[PDB]
Amino acid sequence: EALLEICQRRHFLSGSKQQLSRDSLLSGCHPGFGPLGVELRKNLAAEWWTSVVVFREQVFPVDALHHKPGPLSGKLRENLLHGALEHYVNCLDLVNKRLPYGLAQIGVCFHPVSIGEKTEASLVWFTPPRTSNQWLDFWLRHRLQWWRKFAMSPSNFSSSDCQDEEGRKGNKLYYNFPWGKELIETLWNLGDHELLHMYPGNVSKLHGRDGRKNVVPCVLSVNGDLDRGMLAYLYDSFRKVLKLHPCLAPIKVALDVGRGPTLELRQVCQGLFNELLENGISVWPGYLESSLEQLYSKYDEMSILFTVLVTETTLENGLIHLRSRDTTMKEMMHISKLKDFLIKYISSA
Amino acid sequence: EALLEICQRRHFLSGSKQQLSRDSLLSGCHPGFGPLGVELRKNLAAEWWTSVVVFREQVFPVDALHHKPGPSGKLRENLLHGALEHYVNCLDLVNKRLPYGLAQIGVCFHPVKSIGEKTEASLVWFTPPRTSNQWLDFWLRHRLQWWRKFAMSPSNFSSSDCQDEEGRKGNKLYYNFPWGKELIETLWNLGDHELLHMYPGNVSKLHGRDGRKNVVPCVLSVNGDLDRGMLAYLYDSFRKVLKLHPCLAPIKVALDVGRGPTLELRQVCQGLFNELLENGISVWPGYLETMQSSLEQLYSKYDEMSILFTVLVTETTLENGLIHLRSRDTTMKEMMHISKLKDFLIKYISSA
Amino acid sequence: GQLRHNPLDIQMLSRGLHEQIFGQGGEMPGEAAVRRSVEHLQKHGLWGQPAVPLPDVELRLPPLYGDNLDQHFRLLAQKQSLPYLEAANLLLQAQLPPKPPAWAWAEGWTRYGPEGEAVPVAIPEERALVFDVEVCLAEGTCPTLAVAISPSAWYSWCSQRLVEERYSWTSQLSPADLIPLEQEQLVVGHNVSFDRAHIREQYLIQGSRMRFLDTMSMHMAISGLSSFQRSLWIAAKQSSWDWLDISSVNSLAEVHRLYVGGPPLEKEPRELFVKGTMKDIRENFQDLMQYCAQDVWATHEVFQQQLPLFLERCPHPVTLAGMLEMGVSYLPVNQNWERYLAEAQGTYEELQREMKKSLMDLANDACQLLSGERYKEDPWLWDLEWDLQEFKQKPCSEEEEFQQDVMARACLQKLKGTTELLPKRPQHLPGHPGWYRKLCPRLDDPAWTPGPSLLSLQMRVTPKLMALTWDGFPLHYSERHGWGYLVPGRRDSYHHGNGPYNDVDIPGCWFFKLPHKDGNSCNVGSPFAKDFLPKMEDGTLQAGPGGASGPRALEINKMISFWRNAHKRISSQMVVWLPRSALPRAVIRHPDYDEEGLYGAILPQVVTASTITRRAVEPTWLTASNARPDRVGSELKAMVQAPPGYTLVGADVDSQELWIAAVLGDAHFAGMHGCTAFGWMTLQGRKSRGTDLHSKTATTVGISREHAKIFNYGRIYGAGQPFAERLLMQFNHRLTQQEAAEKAQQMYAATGGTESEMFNKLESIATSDIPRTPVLGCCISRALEPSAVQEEFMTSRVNWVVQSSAVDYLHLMLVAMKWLFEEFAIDGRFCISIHDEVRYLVREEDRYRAALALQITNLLTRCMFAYKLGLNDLPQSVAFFSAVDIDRCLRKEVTMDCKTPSNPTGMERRYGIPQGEALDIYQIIELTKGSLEK
DNA sequence: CGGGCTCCTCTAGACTCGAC
DNA sequence: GTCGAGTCTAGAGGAGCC
Ligand SMILES: Nc1ccn([C@H]2C[C@H](O)[C@@H](COP(=O)(O)OP(=O)(O)OP(=O)(O)O)O2)c(=O)n1
Ligand SMILES: O=C(Nc1ccn(-c2ccccc2)n1)N[C@H]1CCOc2c(Cl)cccc21
Ligand SMILES: [Ca+2]
Repeated sequence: EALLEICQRRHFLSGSKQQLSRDSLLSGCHPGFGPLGVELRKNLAAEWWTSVVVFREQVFPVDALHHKPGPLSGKLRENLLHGALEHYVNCLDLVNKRLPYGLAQIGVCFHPVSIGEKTEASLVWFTPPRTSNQWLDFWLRHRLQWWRKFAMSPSNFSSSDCQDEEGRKGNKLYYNFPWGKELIETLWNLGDHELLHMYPGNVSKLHGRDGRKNVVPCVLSVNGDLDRGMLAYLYDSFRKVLKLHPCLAPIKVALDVGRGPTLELRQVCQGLFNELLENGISVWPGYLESSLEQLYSKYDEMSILFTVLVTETTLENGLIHLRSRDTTMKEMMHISKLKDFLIKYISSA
Repeated sequence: EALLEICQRRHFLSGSKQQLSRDSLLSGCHPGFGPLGVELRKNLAAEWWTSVVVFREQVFPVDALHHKPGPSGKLRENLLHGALEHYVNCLDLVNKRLPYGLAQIGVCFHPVKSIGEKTEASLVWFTPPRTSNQWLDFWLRHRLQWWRKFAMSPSNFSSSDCQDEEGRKGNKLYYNFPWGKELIETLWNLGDHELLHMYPGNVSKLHGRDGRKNVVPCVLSVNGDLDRGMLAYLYDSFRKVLKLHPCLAPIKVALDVGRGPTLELRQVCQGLFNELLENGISVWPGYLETMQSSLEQLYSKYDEMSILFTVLVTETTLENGLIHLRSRDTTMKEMMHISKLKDFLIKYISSA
Repeated sequence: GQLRHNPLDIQMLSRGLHEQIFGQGGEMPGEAAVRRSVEHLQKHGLWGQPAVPLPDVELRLPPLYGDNLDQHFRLLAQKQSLPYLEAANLLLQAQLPPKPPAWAWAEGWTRYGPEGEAVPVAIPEERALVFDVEVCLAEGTCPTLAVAISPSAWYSWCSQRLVEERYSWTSQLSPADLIPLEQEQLVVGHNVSFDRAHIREQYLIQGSRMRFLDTMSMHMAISGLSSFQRSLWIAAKQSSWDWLDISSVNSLAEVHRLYVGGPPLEKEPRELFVKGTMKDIRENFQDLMQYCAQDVWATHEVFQQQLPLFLERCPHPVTLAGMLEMGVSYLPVNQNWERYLAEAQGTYEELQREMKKSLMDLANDACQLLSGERYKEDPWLWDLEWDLQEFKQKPCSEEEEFQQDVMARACLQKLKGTTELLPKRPQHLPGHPGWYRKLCPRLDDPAWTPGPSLLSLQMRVTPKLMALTWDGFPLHYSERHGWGYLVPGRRDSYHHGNGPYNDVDIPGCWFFKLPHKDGNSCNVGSPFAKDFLPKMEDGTLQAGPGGASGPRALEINKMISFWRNAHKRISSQMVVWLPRSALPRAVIRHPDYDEEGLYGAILPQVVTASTITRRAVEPTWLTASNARPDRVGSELKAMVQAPPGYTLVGADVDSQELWIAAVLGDAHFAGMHGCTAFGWMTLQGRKSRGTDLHSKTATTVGISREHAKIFNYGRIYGAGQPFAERLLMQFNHRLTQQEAAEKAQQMYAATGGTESEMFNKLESIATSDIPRTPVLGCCISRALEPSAVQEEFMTSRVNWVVQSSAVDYLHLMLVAMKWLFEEFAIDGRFCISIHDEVRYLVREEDRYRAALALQITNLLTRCMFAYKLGLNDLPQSVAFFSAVDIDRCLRKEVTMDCKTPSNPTGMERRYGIPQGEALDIYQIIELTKGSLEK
C-alpha cells in the first residue's frame, strides 16, 4: 500500500491514488505507467534482450502482429507463440536449416479478463526431440538466474515443476509478493503438435539439420510477464527508499544547485548534464528550479542512485557534493572524475 | 522491384510477392517485418528517442494503452489521446513550467475492412500560446533535420505548410518515393480545444507558468510514421548495396574465419564476438556457417544486409594479432591489430 | 517668394535658408561665365529642360556662430576639441621617471612613484594617458594586464583572473570584468579601439566624455601607404623610390623607427598572450609586463613625434573633432545575438554536412576504380595518387559455459598483449589510395568524423569527383593557368574560348581555360564560384551525376560562403552584458523590457583613419553583409537592436562622390551650379521618383542600381571600356559580347566633354606640389606627393581628392550632429559611421528631433562644401536627406524583414522587430513643428 | 590603369622532430 | 643518421563592404 502510494506519487504508476489496484496491476487493466515505470520496464526489457537475444547466435527477433487476419473477423493476439511458429519456416534460411534456432520477442498480449494488456517477453526454442529436456533445463536455469540477478532477496524468486493436461513436462517460475506467490514466467515442452497443426502435410518444410539428418523440432515455450516483473522488482526493492538495482533504476543522477550566482552555476550544471547524457547516464535536471533533506527523500523515493550538488565552491576548485542512495554518506569529488565514477559503479553493479 | 527482392531475401520483409506490393507496405496490411527489418526499425526508434526525449529536459516518456475502453472498446488510431490524458499528472514533474512534452513510440491501428498496423512516434508539446508558432517552426526544423541527417539524399525530405478545416496551422513532412511523395510526419498547432474538451470544468487545473504568467497551453502535436520512414530509408539506401547510416545499419559487423587451424580460430572469434557484444555492437556470426562460399559471395551477401565491416580472423591473427577489416563504403581492405577493434568500432559509430 | 533660380535655371535653396546660411552681398557669376555655361549645356543637349519645382522649405535654423559658415564650423570644432588638445599638450610637454625595476603582482590599479614603489589606487586619475592592454587569447577575451603612461607616474593593472586561479570563469563578460577608468579625458594607443574595448565605463548606454587617439590613424594621416605601396615597401625591406624613407607600415616597430628611430623594438618570441596559457603569464609576469611598458613607451614617443606633424598637415579643427567622435562607436545587443550565432552555426553545419555527404559518397564510389587499374580510363581521376602503402611492423552446463567463456576471454587477452611488435603511431589507411587518405581525417584529431570528411567544394579533387563538364569537355586543372577543360581531337580546333595552350600538354587533347569574370589574364580557382551558377543553369557547366547535383552544390556554396569567411569574426565579437543596475531607468521602465533577456553592447574596434584617404576600417562591421534571401548569417547588422525605449535614427548620403566631383568640376568651370553637363545631370533628379544617375544607368542597361553604382564609380576613376564590358556581361547575362561593347561605347562616348572639368580639377589637385583637400585642407600622405612618387600612383591620388572630401563630409556631419545634440539636449549618441552612413542611437521620444538635426546637418554640410569651392549657393535638389531611417534594428531599408537561410521566419516573427519608417524633410517638419526644442 | 579596405581556405614548400 | 609525418609560411584566388 505504501509502496503503491510512493509509486503513484513519484510517477511510477499513472492515475489517481484510489484508482491504484492490486488486481488491476496484476491483470493489465491499470491505466498505464508513469515515466519512471516506463523507463524501468524499458530497462528490464533491455536486460532480458541482452540476456537472451544478444549473447546468442541462435536467438533472433520477430515481428508478430497484434491481430490475426483471416477466418478463424480477426482478433487480438493472445500469445506470441503463433507468430514465432509462422516465422519458423522462412527464418530457417537465416540459420541454413540448422537446429536448434530460436525466435524471441517482447510485445503486447491481450487477454480476456474488460480487456487486459500484459507486456510479455517470450522465447520460442526449436529443438530436436532428443535434447528437448536438456534445453528446457538449460533455459530454466538461465531464466531463473536472470530473474534472481537483480533481486535484493533472490530467495523470493521461486521455481516449481508442473505438467499440462497432455502431460508434457514444464516448469513455472514465480515471485513471492507480500500477499502471496504470483506467476511471473512459465516454461512448457509443447512438442510438434502446434507446428504440425499450422503446417499440415509436407513435413519436408518442417525438417531441420541435426547432425546431418533432417528432424522436425519440438518447440520450447518460455513466456514471462515484464509488467509483473516490474511490479516484482518494485516490491523487492522496498527511511523511504527504493533500492533498485543500478541496471534497472530509471533515473541515476540528480543534479542540483545551491546559492548564487545562478547563471554560472547553471552553465556548469548544463555542461555536466550534457557530459553525463553523452555517455548513457540518465540524469534528473533538478537544477532548473527546498531543503536538502526534502530533496534527498524525493530522490530516494525515485530510485536515484547518486545526488550531485553544485555550489559556489565548485567554481573555485571543482568539488561537487556527492551523495549515495545505498549508503547515506556524503563525499566531495572533482567534477572531471564524476563520469568515470558513475560508469564504473554501474559496470560493477 | 529489386529492392523488395533484396529486403525479403535478407529478411527485412516477410511474406511473398503477393503481400509485398507497395500498397500493402504503405497500408500496414503486410505481414510482420523480418529480423533485419525489426533491427533497422529499432535503431530508428532509438535515434528518435535520443533526439527527442534524451537531450531534452522537458520531455518525458508516457504510456498509452493500445485500447480505449468505455463509450464496447476500440483500438487506438493515434497516440495523441493517451498523451493528452497524462497532461495534468505530468504537469507535476516540471513544476508546472511550460514548455514540456510527452513522447511515445507505439503501434496504432488503422482501417484499410482490414486493419493495417503502423508503428508511430509521437510528441505532444505543451507550449504557451504566445510562442506556439515559434515552437511549431522550431519542431518543424528539428524534425526535418532529424530525417535529413540519416539520409544519403536529404533533398528527398520536404516540408509543406498546411491548414486544418478550422484554420489551425500545421506542417507535413514527406519522403519522395520513386512513385511519389508519401506523408511520413505531421505537425499540428492544435490550440486548447482538445485539452478543454478532455478536461471540462475548472480551467485553473490546466494552468502552466509562461515565465511569470499562468496560461493554458496550446497543444503542438508531432506524429511520425516509423514503418514508412523505415521504408523511406531503405529506398534511400538503394554493385548492389544498402548504404544505410552507420547508426541505422541493423548489423554493424560480420565475423568470419579463414584457413586452419580451425579450433583456435573459433576460440579467437568467440572471444571477439563476446567483446563486441558487450560493447553494444551487433555482430553477424559468419564463422559458424558450414556451407563456406568464396569471399566475393560473402561480400555481396554482407553488402545487401548493410554490413558496415567484415572481420576476417585468419591464422596470422594467432601470431601477430592482425585482423582484416573490409568496409562497405570503400570496398577496401585494411589490417588492424585485434586490440584496437572495439575502440575504433565505438569511435566510428559514435562519430557518425 | 521663397522660390529662387540661377542663371542656368536650376532651382536653388529657399530664400530664408539662403539668407541664414550664405548671408547677403554675394557676387553674381557675370555675363561671360553664364554664356560659357549656356553654350556648354546647349552643345550637350541639356539647356531648356524644365524640372518640377520641389516645395520650398522654411526653417528657423539654430543661431550660427561667427561671420560665415567656415568660421561657424571652426568655432564648433574648436569648442568640441579644445580640452583634448590640452590633454595631448600635457602628454607632449612632460616626461616620465624610469620604469619600475620590479612590477606589482596585485589586483587593480597601482601607482608607481619614484624608485619603483607601488601604491594602491582606485583609478589613475589623469587627463591624458597612453594605454596598452594585453589579453590571454586562449583564456578568452577578458583583459589580462595593462600599463598606463601618465605625465607624472607610471601605472600597471592586473586582472583577478591572472592573480587568482579558479576551476572555472564566466564566459559571458560583465562591466566588473573590465579595466576601470574615468572632465574630458584623452587616451592614446597604437590601436586604441582594442584598448577602449576593455574599459568598464565605455559600455554604459549613456555617453562619456573620454576620447581616444590612435597612432595608426595619425600615421596614415601624416605619411601612410597604399596597399600596393605597402606590398612594395615590404618587398624592398626584405620608378620612383624616394617614398620609402618617409613612410612605414602601421606596425608599432616600423612607426617608432620612422618617427623616432633607434634600436629596433623586440617582441617576446614565446607569444605568451597569443599562444600561451594563464600559467605561462603567471610565471613570465615580469617579462610580459616589461614588454607592455616598452610598447607603451614607444607609443608615447611616436605620439610626441606625430602630433605636431598631424596638426600641421591637417590644420582644420573639424578633422580632429571628427576623428575624436569617430572612435566612440557603440552597438547595442541582446540575447538575440546569442540566438543568431547559434542559429547561423547550426544552419551552416547542416548545409555543410549536406554538401559533404554527396562528396563523400562520390569519393567512396570512386575507390573501386583501384581494382583492375580502371582509374586510368576515368577522364577525371587519372591523375590522382592511386598508389598503395604496406602495413608496417617492427547444452553446456553452467560450469562448462563459464569455463568456455573464461577460456575465450583469456585467449583473446593473450592476443591483445602482442603489441610489442606494433609501432606506436598507427599508419593512416595504408590500403586506401593517397588521394583518399588526404581527405580522411586522422584518428587523433579531436573533432574526428568517419569517411572522407575533409572534402569540400574548394578542393582540387571535388570537380574531378563530381565529373564536372564544360560544354561536353571534362574539367582539368593546370598550375600555370588554373581551372580549364580538355577538348579531345588532337591527332598528334573546333572550339573557341581562352584558346589552346601547348603548356599543359595532355596527350590527345587541347586545353582551354574557363572564361573568368575578370578577363583572360586571371586564373579560375574553383568552378563553384558565384559566376558559374548562370553557366550551370544555361547547361554549359554540367555535373556527371546529373539531376540537381551541380546546381545544389553551387547554391549551397553561395548560401554558406559569407559565414564560412566571417564566423570567426562574428562569433568572436566581444559582448559585455550590462546588469540591471547599469541600464538606464528608461530601459527598465519600458514596456518592451525583458527580465529574462540579456542586454549588452559591442564596441567596434575601429581605426578612425586607416586609409590613405583617411577612411576608417573594421574587420567585421565595415565588411558586414546585408540581409539576403540566400545567405547564411547575413542578418548580422539586423542583430544590432536598440534597447527598449531607444531607436536608431540614421541616414545615408545620396550620390556622395558623384556630387562632390560635379561640384568640383562646376566650381572649376564657372562660379555657380550646373555649369557642366555632368553637374546638370547630377542636379536634375530625385531618388524618390527613380530619376537619379544610378537609377538612370540601371535603366539604360539591364543591371541593378547596386551594380550601376559600381559601373558609374568605375567610369569616374579610370575603368576602361573593357572593364565596363566585363561588368555588363557579368551583371546582365542576356547581353552578348557585341551588345555589351555597344553600351560601353554609349556610356563612354561623351567623356571637350561632359566630365572634362571635374577630371581637370582632380588632376590639378593631384599634381599640385602639396595636394590638399579642397574643403578642410588636409594634405595627402607624404608617400604620394609629386616630390616622392612623381607620376606614379596617379589613380590613387586622383581618387584621393574625392574620397578624402567624403571623409571631410563625414567629419563635418559628426561635428554638426554633436553640436545640435548638445545644444538642444537630445538624449542620444553616436552609434556607428560606415563610410557614408551615419547611425545614431537616439531615445524613442526624440527620434523626430534627431531627424530634423540630421537634415539640418546635411544642409549645412552641403552649404559648407559649396562655400569652400566659391560657389556661394546650394541647389535645392541636393539640399536635404531623401530619407532618414527611423528603426530599432540596423538595416539598409526599414521595410525588409531579413529572411535568410539562418532566419527563414523573418525579423518580425522570430523577434519582436517591427518595420521602421523612412522620412523626407517635409514629414519631419510637420512632425516636429520645424523646431529642435522640447 | 576603377579606387579604398577586410579576411578566409587551400596548397606547395621549407623546416623540425621523432622512431627505426 | 636517415627518412617520414606534424608545423609554420607565403602566395593565389575567392568573397564581404562603401
Ligand atoms: N563600388 C563602389 C561603391 C562605393 N564607392 C564610393 C562612392 C560613393 O560615393 C561612396 C558611398 O557608396 P554608396 O554605395 O553609398 O553610393 P551613394 O551613397 O552615392 O549611393 P546612394 O545614393 O544609394 O546612397 O563609396 C565606390 O567608389 N565604388
Ligand atoms: O571512416 C574512416 N575514418 C578513418 C580515419 C582514419 N582511419 C584509420 C583507421 C585505422 C587505421 C588507419 C586509419 N579511419 N575510415 C574508413 C574509410 C576507409 O575504409 C575503412 C576501413 Cl577498410 C576500415 C576502418 C575504417 C574505414
Ligand atoms: Ca550613400
